[PDB]
Amino acid sequence: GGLTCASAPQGTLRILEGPQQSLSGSPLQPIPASPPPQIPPGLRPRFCAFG
Amino acid sequence: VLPSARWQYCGAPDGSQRAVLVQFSNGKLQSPGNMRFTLYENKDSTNPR
Repeated sequence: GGLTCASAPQGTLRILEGPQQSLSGSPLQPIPASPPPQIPPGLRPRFCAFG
Repeated sequence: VLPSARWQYCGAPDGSQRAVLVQFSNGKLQSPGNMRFTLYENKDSTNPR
């Protein structure tokens, strides 16, 4: 138990978690565009001129 | 990668079985000159804190 000074280390291992990327890199999934306003069907001339 | 190594977690979990790594707040060593290193620990080993 003299606890002498040992030599300098050769290198460094570093352990850390890696993320999973099987999900991302996929084609994007955007929010679907709301439709442009379309005229309602069944619009008729309700007003007829008097006389 | 060509270099590799077989892992082997040797050594039982114990206090002074851990290797000790030393820094110094005043610099790098660059020369170990007759530095008597001595590691002390508490007498009570029964409470975990």
